[PDB]
Amino acid sequence: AALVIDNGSGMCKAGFAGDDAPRAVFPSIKDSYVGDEAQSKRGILTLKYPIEHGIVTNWDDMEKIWHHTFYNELRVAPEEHPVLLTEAPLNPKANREKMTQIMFETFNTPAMYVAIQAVLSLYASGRTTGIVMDSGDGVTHTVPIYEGYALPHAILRLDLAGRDLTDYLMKITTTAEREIVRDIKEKLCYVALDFEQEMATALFQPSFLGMESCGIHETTFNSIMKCDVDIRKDLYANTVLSGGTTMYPGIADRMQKEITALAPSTMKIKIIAPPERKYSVWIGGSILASLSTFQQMWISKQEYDESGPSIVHRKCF
Amino acid sequence: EGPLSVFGDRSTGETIRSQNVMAAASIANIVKSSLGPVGLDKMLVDDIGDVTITNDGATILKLLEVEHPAAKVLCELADLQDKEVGDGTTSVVIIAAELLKNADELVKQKIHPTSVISGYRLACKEAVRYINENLIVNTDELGRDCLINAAKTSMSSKIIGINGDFFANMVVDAVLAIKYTDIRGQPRYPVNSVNILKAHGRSQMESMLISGYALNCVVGSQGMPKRIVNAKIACLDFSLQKTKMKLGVQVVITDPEKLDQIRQRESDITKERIQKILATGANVILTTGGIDDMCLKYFVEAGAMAVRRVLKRDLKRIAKASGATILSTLANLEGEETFEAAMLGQAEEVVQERICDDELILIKNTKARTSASIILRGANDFMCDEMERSLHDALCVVKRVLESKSVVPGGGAVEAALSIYLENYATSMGSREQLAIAEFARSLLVIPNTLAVNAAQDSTDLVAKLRAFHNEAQVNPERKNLKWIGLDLSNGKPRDNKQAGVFEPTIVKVKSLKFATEAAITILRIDDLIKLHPES
Amino acid sequence: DEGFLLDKKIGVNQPKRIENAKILIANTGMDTDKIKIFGSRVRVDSTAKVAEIEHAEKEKMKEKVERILKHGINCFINRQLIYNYPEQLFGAAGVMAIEHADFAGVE
Ligand SMILES: Nc1ncnc2c1ncn2[C@@H]1O[C@H](COP(=O)(O)OP(=O)(O)O)[C@@H](O)[C@H]1O
Ligand SMILES: [Mg+2]
Repeated sequence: AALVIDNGSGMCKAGFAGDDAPRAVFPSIKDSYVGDEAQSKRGILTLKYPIEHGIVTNWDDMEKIWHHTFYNELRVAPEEHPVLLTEAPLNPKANREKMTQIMFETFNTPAMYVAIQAVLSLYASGRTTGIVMDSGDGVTHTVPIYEGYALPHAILRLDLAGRDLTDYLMKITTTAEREIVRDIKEKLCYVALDFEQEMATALFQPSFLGMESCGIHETTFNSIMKCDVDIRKDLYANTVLSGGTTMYPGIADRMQKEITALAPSTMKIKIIAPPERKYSVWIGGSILASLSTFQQMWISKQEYDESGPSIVHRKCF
Repeated sequence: EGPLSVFGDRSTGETIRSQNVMAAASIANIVKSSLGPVGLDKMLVDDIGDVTITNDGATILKLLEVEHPAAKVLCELADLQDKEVGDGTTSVVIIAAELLKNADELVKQKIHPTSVISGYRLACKEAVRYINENLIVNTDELGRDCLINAAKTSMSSKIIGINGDFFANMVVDAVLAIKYTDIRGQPRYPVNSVNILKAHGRSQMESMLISGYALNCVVGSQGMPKRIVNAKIACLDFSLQKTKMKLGVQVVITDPEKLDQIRQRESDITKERIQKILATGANVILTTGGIDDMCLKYFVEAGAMAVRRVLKRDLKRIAKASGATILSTLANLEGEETFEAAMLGQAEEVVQERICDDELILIKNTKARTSASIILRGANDFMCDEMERSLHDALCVVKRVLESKSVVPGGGAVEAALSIYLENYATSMGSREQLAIAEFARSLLVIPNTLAVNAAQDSTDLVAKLRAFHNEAQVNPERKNLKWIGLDLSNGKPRDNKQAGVFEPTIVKVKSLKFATEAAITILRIDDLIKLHPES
Repeated sequence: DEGFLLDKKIGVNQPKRIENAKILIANTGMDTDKIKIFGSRVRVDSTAKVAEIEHAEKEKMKEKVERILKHGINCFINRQLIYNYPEQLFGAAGVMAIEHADFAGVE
């Protein structure tokens, strides 16, 4: 089979291909028996999670985690199973070379592949083309995808995530009380089609927060407009949202309306954002690792030995 | 419904009383088959294939998924008996259920529940008094074999029954090892300080009593030694890792020439701490925190044994047992950082021992106190867990025998004597409370009845013989030696259980009666039930 | 009521009865009262200086309480909270410090 380790700036969410749920959610997942079956895990339990804002800070930590998400929470061997790792969109090449050196050299994995988290999210929803708006805890990303691959040239990156969202709400300071504001953020926070008619009975606009770059709907629109005019229909009509940040307000229709406004009066835009399987990236990875085109895309161990960081970078510089 | 309009169901009168009694009876019938030397164990499958074999009534009622409140009450009763005594968790449930049954029979006869409750309370008080005055044996008159007999009685009905002949010795030794005296010079036997480890493999007879301590831990590096003889032990409650500045401290370089030295301290700081420890002579270093590889190398080069992620309770016990001092910091009252050799503990040996493809640590012959560990050895994890539970029951029993030096006979002797005495005593108390006390007496007989039933013998004949013997004892002052008679379930015949060695701590029966009586009273006061529909 | 009633609390170590009461009604901070300069941050190279600055904060609060007491009062009512240190100071001074009255309460 193929181990599908979904880092997803969350937990490890590792398992096997074919499983509808991961089997190794390490971060925040016996005793009185004999052996080292708690101490070895007791060490990892208090180890800081390397990925911050969707980027790996401490690699030794991450490697120790993976090693403990292979030998302890899966009780398997990576020397015979291909691995599908996940990376955040627009992830530096250096991080890719590091993780590929870890897998092929340390864990001696026969073959591996690194997929974009938004692409796997789109896969778990069953589609292969569309523009994914991924807004988590630290970053916001718009990933246009056509034929199942994240077009590396139309990835617009703005920053208005859970933190930036709860910020203005705090404005309306202490950790516990800004987390009361964040509890309200976690709970119902219905998106407003029009803030006028929503405040009458009491990210889209940078000025609201205090930024001066662009809204998320503007971001999606321009990411669609930096693609093929023929696939434009598919991008506009298959916009898939993901991320607990964007889920909390449940923003579908405000986006839809202002994106329709921006787009020509031709393409009909439909946004599918009701899943919330809480393992979308994992299921997308499992689907990919189950396919045979994954064997096609395999960066093999021999390929790695022959090319190195160049094979991880897929040439084409 | 109807006039009330409450959004829920309502049971009222004989209906809800019958329901409560049915629930309690259900819970008691779950566990009735696990009572006495002839009781049998139960499997419990947790809807996922997780299996649990057990004879412990508290365990059984904990694993069950109960919805009725009158049954949750009996589950909590078994839990409370397990917390406060450690044995009697099945008998207490059976007795509470039988008291409920007979008391509901009385309430059907239209004896007011207040009167039944008064009679039950009176009968409980007088049964406690009669036990404390007539049915107790002092363990001083018997010596040490009394403890062994109490342990064997508690271990009978468990998977360490026939081997009790030997397990009791271990149990007794273990409690005697963990004996410690406090202020007022009263001896205290704090079980749960005996460590119990499980390791499938060799037979039960190969289970081990370690005079010292056993740790479910191993050395941190394979280059470290795995045996040390004159063990000087350092118990640390902090981690030995590369030093990280705390939250309110930042490193900001404006002269690159300083960066190197700063990085160097991040490790040299920890090095210095370890050197101080090793400077005192410490050959064994246990820590509740972690130990980086950098530090493990210092321990390796020193010829020391370092252990990380040890448990706080294991550490407290090793410290108390060896003479060491748990340090959360290397910091003294002089504003400096040092480690004194007086903070060390000692032990005649520390080893990394192999046990069925799994290693542990053995600290043997600690000074400043004796400690005790027990490695249970069976055929698989299910048996080992049942052995752990059985041994916990036995240890609690021996502890109770040693704290209060009174025991009572077993085999239904206490229940038979109380049945006789209370059926004679009810004649003086009122007219309806008389019926309540007689029913309390008759209810007490459910224990020998159940023992005989489980033995597959004539319960009626056996319990009648028992009551005859005990009546002879209570009406003929020359025959009080008959009080000690109870059931022999291997032959179906009464027997002098004080001479046979069937002893139970007085506190067991006393607390069983008190808790069962309160539970029955609590359930017997309900005459209505409003079950609301869920808010959703 | 011939007088007035307030559904608020008195401090811990502070009096419970006051005759011929002179009252200071206030809308001050008295709750970790920070200088309204928001870019202000304590940036030092020694925990000793952090402790000195903490002591200075406490001395600022103490001087505030002393300015209050210079009014010659026995009762102090604040619209905002009153934290543990000013509560202790008012208690040591023998002043009844009623806290968390509202805009309506103080009006
Ligand atoms: N060897 C024995 N002979 C006769 N009676 C026994 C013997 N061992 C235990 N009993 C009786 O069985 C009853 C229940 O024992 P057991 O089921 O082991 O404990 P529990 O009731 O706590 O589960 C006790 O009240 C005791 O009187
Ligand atoms: Mg028992």
